[PDB]
Amino acid sequence: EVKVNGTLRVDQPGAQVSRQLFGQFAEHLGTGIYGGVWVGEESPIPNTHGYRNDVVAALKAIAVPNIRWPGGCFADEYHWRDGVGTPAKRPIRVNTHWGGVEESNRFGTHEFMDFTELLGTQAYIAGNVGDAAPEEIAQWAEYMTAPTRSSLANERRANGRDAPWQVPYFGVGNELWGCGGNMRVEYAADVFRRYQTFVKSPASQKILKIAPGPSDDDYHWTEVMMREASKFMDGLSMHYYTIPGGWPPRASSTTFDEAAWIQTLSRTLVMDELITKHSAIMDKYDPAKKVALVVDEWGTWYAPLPGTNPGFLQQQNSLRDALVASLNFDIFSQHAERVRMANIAQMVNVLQAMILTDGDKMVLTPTYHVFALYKPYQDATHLPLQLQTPQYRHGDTQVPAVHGSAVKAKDGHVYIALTNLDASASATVSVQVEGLPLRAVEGQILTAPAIATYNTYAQPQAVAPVAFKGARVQGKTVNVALPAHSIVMLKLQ
Amino acid sequence: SFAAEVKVNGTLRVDQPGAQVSRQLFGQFAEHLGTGIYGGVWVGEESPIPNTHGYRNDVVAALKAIAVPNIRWPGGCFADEYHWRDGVGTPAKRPIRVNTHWGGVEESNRFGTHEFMDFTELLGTQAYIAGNVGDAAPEEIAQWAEYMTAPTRSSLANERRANGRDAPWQVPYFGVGNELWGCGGNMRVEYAADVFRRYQTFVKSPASQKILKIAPGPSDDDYHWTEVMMREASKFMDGLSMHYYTIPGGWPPRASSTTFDEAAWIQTLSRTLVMDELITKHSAIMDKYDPAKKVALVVDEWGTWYAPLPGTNPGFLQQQNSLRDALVASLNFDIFSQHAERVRMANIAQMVNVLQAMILTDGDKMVLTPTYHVFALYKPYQDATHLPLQLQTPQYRHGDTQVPAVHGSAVKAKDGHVYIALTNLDASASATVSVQVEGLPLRAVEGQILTAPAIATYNTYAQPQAVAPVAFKGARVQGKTVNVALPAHSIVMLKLQ
Amino acid sequence: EVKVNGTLRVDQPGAQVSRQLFGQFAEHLGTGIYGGVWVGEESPIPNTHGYRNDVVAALKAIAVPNIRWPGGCFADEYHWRDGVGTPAKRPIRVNTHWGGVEESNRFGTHEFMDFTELLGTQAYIAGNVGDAAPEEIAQWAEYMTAPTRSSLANERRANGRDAPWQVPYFGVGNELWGCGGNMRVEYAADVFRRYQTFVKSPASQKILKIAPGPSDDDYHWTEVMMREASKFMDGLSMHYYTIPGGWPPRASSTTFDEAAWIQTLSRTLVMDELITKHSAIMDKYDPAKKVALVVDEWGTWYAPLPGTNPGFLQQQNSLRDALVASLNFDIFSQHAERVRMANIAQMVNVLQAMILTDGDKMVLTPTYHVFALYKPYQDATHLPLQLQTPQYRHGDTQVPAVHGSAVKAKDGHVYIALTNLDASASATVSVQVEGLPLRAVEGQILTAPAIATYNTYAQPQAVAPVAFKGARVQGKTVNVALPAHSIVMLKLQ
Repeated sequence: EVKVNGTLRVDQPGAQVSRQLFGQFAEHLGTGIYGGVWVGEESPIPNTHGYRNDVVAALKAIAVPNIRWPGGCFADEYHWRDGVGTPAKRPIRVNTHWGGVEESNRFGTHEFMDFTELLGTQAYIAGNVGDAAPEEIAQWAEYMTAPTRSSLANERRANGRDAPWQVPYFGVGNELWGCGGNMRVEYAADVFRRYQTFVKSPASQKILKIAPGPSDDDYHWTEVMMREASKFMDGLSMHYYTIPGGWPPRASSTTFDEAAWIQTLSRTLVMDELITKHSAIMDKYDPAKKVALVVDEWGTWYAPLPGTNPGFLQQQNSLRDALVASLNFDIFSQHAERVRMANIAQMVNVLQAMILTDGDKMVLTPTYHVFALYKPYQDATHLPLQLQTPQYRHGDTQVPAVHGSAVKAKDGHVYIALTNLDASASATVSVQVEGLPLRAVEGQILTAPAIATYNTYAQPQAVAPVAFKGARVQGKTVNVALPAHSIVMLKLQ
Repeated sequence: SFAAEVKVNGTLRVDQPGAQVSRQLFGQFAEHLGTGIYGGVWVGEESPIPNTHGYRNDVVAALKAIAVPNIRWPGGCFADEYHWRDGVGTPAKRPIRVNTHWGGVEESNRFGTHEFMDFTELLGTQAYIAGNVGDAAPEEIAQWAEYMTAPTRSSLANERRANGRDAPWQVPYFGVGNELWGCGGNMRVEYAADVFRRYQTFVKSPASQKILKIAPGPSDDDYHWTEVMMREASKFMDGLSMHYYTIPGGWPPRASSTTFDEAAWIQTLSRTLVMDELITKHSAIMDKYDPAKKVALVVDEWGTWYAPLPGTNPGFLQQQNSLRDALVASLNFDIFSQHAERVRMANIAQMVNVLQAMILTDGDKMVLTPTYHVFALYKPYQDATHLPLQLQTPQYRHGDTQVPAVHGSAVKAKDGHVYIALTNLDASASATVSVQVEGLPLRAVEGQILTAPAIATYNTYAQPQAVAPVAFKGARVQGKTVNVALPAHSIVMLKLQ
Repeated sequence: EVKVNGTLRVDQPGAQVSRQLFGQFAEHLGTGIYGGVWVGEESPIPNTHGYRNDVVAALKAIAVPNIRWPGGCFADEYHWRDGVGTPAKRPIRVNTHWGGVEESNRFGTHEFMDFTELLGTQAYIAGNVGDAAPEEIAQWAEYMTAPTRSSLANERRANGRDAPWQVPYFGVGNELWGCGGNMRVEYAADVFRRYQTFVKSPASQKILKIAPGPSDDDYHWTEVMMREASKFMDGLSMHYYTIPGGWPPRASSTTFDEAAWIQTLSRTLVMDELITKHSAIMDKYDPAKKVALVVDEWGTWYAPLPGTNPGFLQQQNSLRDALVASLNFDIFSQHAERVRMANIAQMVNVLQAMILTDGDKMVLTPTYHVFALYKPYQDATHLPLQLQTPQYRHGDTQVPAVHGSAVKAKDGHVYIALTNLDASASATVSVQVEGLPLRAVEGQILTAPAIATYNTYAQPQAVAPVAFKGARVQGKTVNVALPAHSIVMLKLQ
């Protein structure tokens, strides 16, 4: 009864779908670092040099491409020197944005950078422009990357790291329109131009610089930043949260009806319009697309769970959140020439997390499983997938009934992702494949019995992928019986 | 010499109570300047000048007696170059700095954060802290606020504790830059608004107290400054500062504080009255962006500025304080109280030994100025209720200058009594003032008068009460009328039963 | 065949030709400081307290009027505190612009300032605006100049200097349009206004403040800086390099034909148009001419010599460079009412140097000899000299065949400088002198047998001044037989 037709053009390959679209984001916020990543060398939670083993293994298994640290709003007040040297001598600071709680600085530059090397991931460092003078980020970059025998390099060596680390991405201010200094873009562009000057790449590696970009539909911000500074940036950040009910976040993460379901998906899909319009502005100043659009905060933002400190942003992660992730990956992959990095907010225990921990307990969220399903998209080639779908309507809201994307992976196999956004109606999908003879199709499905299903320590697999039985090939057509509220990932052979 | 007596008629509407006249209109201002801090307030624990923890006792008692509501510190121009860490920790380890604006003399930093904040607690007054925006990065004021107010066991809070203060202090007002159009960085307002927006971001209130933020506002009639600061930043400020000095003869200040004729008298009063026009016009601009009046207009520098006294360091701004200065203060209090919905803070420049001071000291000697006595007379205005007082007054004219012959204001005080202030601006003519009182049955009136035999009279160590308030016998009640025989060059404060 | 007629008006004296037009510029760059000036107390190169003796003597002999230090691009990242205190405790920094090499900071504030006193020259200090807060330059000025017992003054005393030094000129940012923070002028004007506020003169001496001005023909920069900030500056800097072939610098400093000769002189003469047009803008906002135009970078910029580190800007210095210097001195002296300071880039071993060193070897360049010839111009009086000259043409380029200038010196004598720009043709110059009875004339000539002649350690006097015998007086006329490619300086009795 819901019928979806489409075309896959394997013969019209497009741009690389960057692995950096699967970036993570670990702010010093709530238990995102302390408990979520760092437990300390003396913890009875099994750990490697203080990093909990369960989280390390889980993040390695989805091949995290980069982690942005330490913020976020925290980064615009962070002083990197507070986080180096003997732990006993590091100052206790106040985390002003996120509960006004004490920050021990036990997890600092060496602990984060060595964590990235343990995962085999890239570091995306967020520098302080709002409350520091430019010399702070200049010295931080030298400390981390200098191969010479300068005082800062020698101080890194004294602190136990002989060789430079790689710092491939460096954010030059975070949310400058808000928590980073309430700046008009005219002022922020001047500040960016100045502060970026003093972050210099040594001969031995290139540090790419990400300029502070718009929130939501702030097109004026993009216009000015690009007009004034496009020659001085390697990327421009944009931020868009999916916030059912609007700001401030009051929607339940655990308990919701179909109206809240469709509203959430409707809001998340706005990402496509935002990327389109911000990209078009970037094209006016940067037609060769040298500057990446960097979506370095996205995801859902709900009411805090009952009983939790609201400054710690703890929320559950349901099937709804899985669909949010699949729809955003689809959208990013459709804009792959310009959108070359993204970072979901946030990695562990905060906002739309991969993982929830509580002492030695750990659970993988439905969102984690979507990152796992879409692993073949990492550094794949975009393929055009054009779907002819009816709308799913509930009350005064409508969204596409089915959404999807496709790639040719580095192993040479074609993958098709499909999502059925309808809370109760299945769909029959028929995709005509051009440019590749088919014999077979294998797949996995992520769904659950109810839209509001989430994983817990006691029921860790309520939402988890299983083998999918509803895909078949006939002639040049892939036919899919796609259940309500589900995501499938199909591999053609 | 002689001038004929004048008639003034007026109406007092006790039945039309208006806005609260904030006690913060009586704010003081103690910059690190000349002997305003060193000698004027701080003598050190080992001084032979009688002192409590290094604060001279005589000044403490005098300031307590006028119920100082807040003190702004440490500037002024000094604040835009001050580094708060220079003023904390063991005194011998604090650096000696240079007071660049005010004589280029050494600043010992012996009077720093702890000494000022503990002084405010000794007086029972509020701290109005002036933060450095001009020559510091924003992290300095951010850390300063944490040091002073954090209740947690952060390193900065523990440093405050190490330096002898366990509990946080209260920091109810925080200035985010001082005179940014001038000594704070010669900024165009368009740039200052961006800088203010940025620096204010990082001054955060802990959960335990609210720190109000005062934005750097206009000098004199710089309406463009108010327009841009309000247009660009009104949502980020609790107050906007304005500055207006009374400078007879204009800048640079060359008029004598001790010796003057009637032309200089009326010129000074004419110039001081311009405050009303400035407040009116700056308020109207603020109304366009902030019609609910959430942002206070903060007059945080006002008062007279004269030539320095002969033989003094001109960078120390030492001037005498005469009957003329008393009238300047009474006229300004009248004006502020007429604008009480918007003007909710003011700070006279400056508290001890500097500009229009409350107190002058010289070693163990201390004298209370005529201006001090006006703060004392107007104490009942603190947190009082404004009452409309309309006066129909002739002009006082001398040469090509004219001012109202009589000026005044009224309140209903928290003690429940109605008070009426009247000032006769005429250097030689007495006035008969007849006030029709509505909404209050009249039984009795008493009062005090501040005057002197000559306009150019001031207080000295040798003649400490040449200008000082005494019982006033020239008010009478009849029916619904208060009749006042108001001498030339005088201020009266009347209390109705 | 080439005949030039002129008129000298000794009876119409003009403005003072400031000695500061002969300023030098010593950036921390290559071997300009380390090797070129500072060898260290432990060096076998003969030295006085670490300053090499040969360079000290040579610079004293041309009466250097001021030296600008320490940059240049280096100055916008320099932290003065790194260069004071016990040498063992000073941090090693990175010279990011000029090879990414280590900077020991052994040559710091005391070493530079005591060097200026040894030479009897003035210090022109270049302050950090780009990457520092304003408190740094404020404290630096106090450290150097405070006569009080402030902590900064006491620290100078502890470091071995009891009395203040004189700091007569202070640059408030360097190249803010580029290496100093990539600032548009509207932002730079706001930054200058703010930072200059906090550089204060003590009662005991006046510190003049130089505002960051235009590169080349950036008239918009001059317009905005003067419109917004002329009341806060004692001088406005301008920069103009003579770069044959254009940016990036690829022309040989050693080997060139007549086309490259005339192209270089044509490019250097553009200085006159730039000064004219920048001066006219300054006149609109500063009609009294209170603000000096300060040419604090000029000179030739060539390809780096073979085998050298390209970040050290090492080039040779030929007869062509001598004529560049004489033409620039002529031009500056014609604009002496407004142009009151200039600094050639750079003093030793860098760009159009006075001196080249290599270990204990030292050579004086052709450019040095032009500074020597023009010594009588120091604090002289400008005299109007009108020359009617044919053009020198080679291919599609033309320049005046002869160029010159004249002064009445403080020694009471009139001096006339003439340059023959032609690579091969001599000129006959006839100057009618008004307002001075003529008795005799003598002079010196700087030339060489070939245009591409330069000085080396093996041939240190290939280009050096000798007595000139080709001037004679007849009636009221000075007649000069002026050789091809030559500079003469004539002294009238």
